[PDB]
Amino acid sequence: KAFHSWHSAESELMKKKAAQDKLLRQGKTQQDRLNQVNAEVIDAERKVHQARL
Amino acid sequence: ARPTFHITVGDPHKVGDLATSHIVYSVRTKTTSKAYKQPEFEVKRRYRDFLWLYNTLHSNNPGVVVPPPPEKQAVGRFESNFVESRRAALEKMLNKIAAHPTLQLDADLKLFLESESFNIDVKHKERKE
Repeated sequence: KAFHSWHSAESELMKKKAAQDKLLRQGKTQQDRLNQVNAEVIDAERKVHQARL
Repeated sequence: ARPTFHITVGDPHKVGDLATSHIVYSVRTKTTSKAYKQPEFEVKRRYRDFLWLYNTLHSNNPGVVVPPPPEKQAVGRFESNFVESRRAALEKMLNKIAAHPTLQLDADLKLFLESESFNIDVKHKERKE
């Protein structure tokens, strides 16, 4: 499970990140959702890191 | 640089009658300021953008001043003079703010003066939204 959780932190992380990218490469980008999504991305990366560590 | 920001507000693309119509000015920033990207940019702002903007300056600067706006039509008509007042009002507002390093630092304002698309789309873009 710890592993599991960990990856879960990642898989999600990736999603938020991906979303960011999408807004970004919508081209126009709501910088609003970009920021929100990004905030979550960095946390998620951390989550990945932590659960893993 | 901060006071050494050079501003001409010209080009009174005064959108013709509507009884509320809004003059769009070149805002040429010729700026040696390193608080302004472009050594020259011209944007073509309309009254509404500025007022907001002015408010933005108000908003980003928590007590940290925001002098008077572009001129009010609250007594103004749409007179060349009035619009001039607006032009001036901005010029002034802008002038000062530029010679205040902080209000001159509003990023919206950099983008605003240094990009024509109005305050608005700049303002989304800046909070990454």
